[PDB]
Amino acid sequence: MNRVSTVQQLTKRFSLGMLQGRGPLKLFMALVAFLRFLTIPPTAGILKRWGTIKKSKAINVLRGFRKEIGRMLNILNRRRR
Amino acid sequence: MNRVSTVQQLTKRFSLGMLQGRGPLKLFMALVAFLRFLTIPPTAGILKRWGTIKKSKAINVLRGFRKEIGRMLNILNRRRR
Amino acid sequence: MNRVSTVQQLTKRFSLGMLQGRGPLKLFMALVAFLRFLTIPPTAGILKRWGTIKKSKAINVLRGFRKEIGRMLNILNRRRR
Amino acid sequence: MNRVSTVQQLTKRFSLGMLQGRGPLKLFMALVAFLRFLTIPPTAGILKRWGTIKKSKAINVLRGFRKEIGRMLNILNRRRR
Ligand SMILES: Nc1c(C(=O)Nc2nnc(-c3ccccc3)s2)sc2nc3c(cc12)CCCCC3
Ligand SMILES: Nc1c(C(=O)Nc2nnc(-c3ccccc3)s2)sc2nc3c(cc12)CCCCC3
Repeated sequence: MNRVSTVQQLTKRFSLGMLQGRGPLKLFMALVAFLRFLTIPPTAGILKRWGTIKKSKAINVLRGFRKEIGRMLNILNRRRR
Repeated sequence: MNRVSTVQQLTKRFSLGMLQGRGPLKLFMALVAFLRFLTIPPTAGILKRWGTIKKSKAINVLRGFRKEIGRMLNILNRRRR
Repeated sequence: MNRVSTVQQLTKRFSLGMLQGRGPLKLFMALVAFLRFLTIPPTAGILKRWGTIKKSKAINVLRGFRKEIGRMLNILNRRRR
Repeated sequence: MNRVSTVQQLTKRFSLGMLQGRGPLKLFMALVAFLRFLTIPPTAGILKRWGTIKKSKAINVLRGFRKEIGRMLNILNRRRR
């Protein structure tokens, strides 16, 4: 039903608060990964929350991210030869 | 100081055009990974660039991101809780 | 109760859609006035809606804006001598 | 073409810092007028700049804005509906 977002829909979803480390743990961890991929320093709010996340839950989320990059690599590899 | 970004600095860097698939390949790929991590549908402009991506360069970028997820697991491994 | 906004509160209120000419008539007219004050060209969406607004209602809103600039001038004049 | 702005162009021009009271006096005064038109409370940074404004320059800017409201009334006067 909803396979494509509009730019307006994404701006509605990605509020300024997430840049201060607000939001669901999965959103926060995805944003930290995004900044680290780009070597962009975190905000004070992101660094504060980075210190308080639960080790085991954060590790579980990151294993999921590692798998998802694997899925993306499978799509691109299966596209060329 | 370049250990922390201001929210102002991040809003400046992450211009609206990146939601239409504009920018350096590393920025584009980091955004695509971020959206896939969160199961957020891409925009038409993101999907068009995904479809026409230089596959070898994109694979190299994603391999680097996967190494960075490993580095994030290694940071969290050191914690007691 | 609410005499001051946070930056986050204002970003919540001022969605991307208003730059496309979406929103209450008063919001739209305030934005058109803001752009005209700065001699910034409108977007296609703003120019589209500018053509469809009701003359008498739009004029009423603008008379209110004219009065409000008068109130602001009264505050600044009463501050110096 | 400089008869229309893109939404992208406007997001570029209207940086987050202006919500903290940063920018050219004309930009600051246009934003203060816009918020007052809509009865939206200012931020602490906007209020601080309002309190310390160069009153003569600010009055000159607002007189120009009031002339522009007149020009907008003159445009709408010409319409049949
Ligand atoms: N530019 C963005 C956004 C954006 O510009 N949102 C805006 N919302 N309102 C805006 C605005 C700006 C000026 C006037 C009126 C409204 S811009 S949201 C967003 N989310 C992401 C990105 C960018 C933006 C890319 C970085 C990865 C996180 C996801
Ligand atoms: N920058 C603004 C806004 C803004 O940056 N909103 C954002 N919302 N989400 C953003 C974002 C950006 C990147 C990543 C995640 C979230 S920026 S809203 C807004 N509203 C006004 C102005 C600016 C902004 C000034 C012009 C007069 C209209 C009122």
